[PDB]
Amino acid sequence: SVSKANVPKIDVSPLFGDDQAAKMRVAQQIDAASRDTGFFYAVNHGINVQRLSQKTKEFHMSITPEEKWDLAIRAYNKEHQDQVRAGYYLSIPGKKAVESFCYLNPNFTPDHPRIQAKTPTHEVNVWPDETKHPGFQDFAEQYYWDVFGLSSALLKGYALALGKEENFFARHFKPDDTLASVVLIRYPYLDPYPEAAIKTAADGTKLSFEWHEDVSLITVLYQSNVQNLQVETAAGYQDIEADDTGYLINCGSYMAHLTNNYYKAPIHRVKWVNAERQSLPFFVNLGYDSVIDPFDPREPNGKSDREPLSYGDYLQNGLVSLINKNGQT
Ligand SMILES: CS[C@H](O)[C@@H](OC(=O)[C@H](C[SH]=O)NC(=O)CCC[C@H](N)C(=O)O)C(=O)O
Ligand SMILES: [Fe+2]
Repeated sequence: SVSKANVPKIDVSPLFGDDQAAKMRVAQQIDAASRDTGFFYAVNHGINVQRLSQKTKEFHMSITPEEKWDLAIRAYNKEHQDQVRAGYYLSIPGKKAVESFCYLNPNFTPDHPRIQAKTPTHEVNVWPDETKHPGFQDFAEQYYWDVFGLSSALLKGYALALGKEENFFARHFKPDDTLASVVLIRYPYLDPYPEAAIKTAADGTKLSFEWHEDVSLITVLYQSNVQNLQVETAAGYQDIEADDTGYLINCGSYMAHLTNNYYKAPIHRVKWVNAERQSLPFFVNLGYDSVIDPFDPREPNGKSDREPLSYGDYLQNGLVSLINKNGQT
């Protein structure tokens, strides 16, 4: 068998308030989890995840092939050269099971200075027709802001955990400019399940998505109640229990860079499961020009031999690299 990873449940509600000592006690738990397997569940987060899941299902099960082409990113539709990030990521029956819809900051409108400048990694979201998907765009944009709020609270906990003031990350995480994304991923039930859409790990485990570190500062993930994630530890890959009431939190490789690997970006992978399920990550990305000077909380003077990296540079290069490593999703 495979052993269960230690993934503690942390009540993050104090991070929304003004009880400083309580917030430090949360920060301690985040530091412990970040130093151990790298994962925890955030509980008492305030978001209505059941409704998220229901609205997302209604979308995934009603969108049609026609709409998917019309919304498709460039990798699927050459007419959409501006859609590198945002839009529909199609399945390929018989070959590729997963499909998804990605959207960015709702404030990236046509008049946004970064959109006007055509700055990489900034795009205007694309949406289905309102009459075919009533309420969906409004729901989804509101979700963005709900999960942005949660992520800002979590960032105050990570900051305190690392010995910094609580706005150390959050001051770079701002509504007008964040590069954060929501991805609404559908993993289908298929009978028969084509083997070409199943990858095999070196240990024999059947996978839907291969080992990786996340391209994020942190990742704030809702998933259905179907076990599938595994984390590499010193003792090997361990299963992450599902919990469709909490958000699964981990660091991405920007956090690893900024902390000199004190908070590692944990390596993880997605087991193949023949189950209709959802995976709804929010990738907590900063602004394009955000730079945090790297540091090391294990060294007395806090100094690091890493060089500063702008978030936009990080992001543009990370997203390409992960496509090259593990394939276009
Ligand atoms: C449990 S790994 C993850 O949440 C999810 O996989 C992803 O979303 C992958 C790796 S991080 O998980 N991420 C990407 O493919 C990056 C999408 C980025 C997006 N297209 C953007 O432009 O921001 C899954 O397959 O269940
Ligand atoms: Fe991931």
